[PDB]
Amino acid sequence: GSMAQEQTKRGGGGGDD
Amino acid sequence: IVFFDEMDSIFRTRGTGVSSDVETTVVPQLLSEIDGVEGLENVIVIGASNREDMIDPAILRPGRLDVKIKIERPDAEAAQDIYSKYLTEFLPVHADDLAEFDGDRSACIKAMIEKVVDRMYA
Repeated sequence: GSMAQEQTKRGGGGGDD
Repeated sequence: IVFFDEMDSIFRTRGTGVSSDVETTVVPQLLSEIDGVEGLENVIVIGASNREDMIDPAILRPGRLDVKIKIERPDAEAAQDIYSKYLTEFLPVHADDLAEFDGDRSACIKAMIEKVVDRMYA
């Protein structure tokens, strides 16, 4: 019986032009 | 004007709440935005609450929530005005009910409001 708050973990992403 | 509807449970009573602990971070931010090191000039904060005791004391002190307006349950005198705010002279009025007032709709409505108030506050 408790509430949680989320911390995100960014994932790598790369594009060309 | 920034209107915080349902201010009674707004962000917490600080240091309370078993299920949620977001208060310790949300309340200080609001407390620092208003009457902080740099203060607002022409911004009015208005809050509506049903439980005054459930708002954190640090925000209720003067300088953040200055004017405290209390609304009370209406008495007979206020009830008459409240009824007059709805029972306007434009409603379809029964002819038999206007018979004893000779068509004076306003006086008939006033007497009906008086009778209703007397019945309700008997």
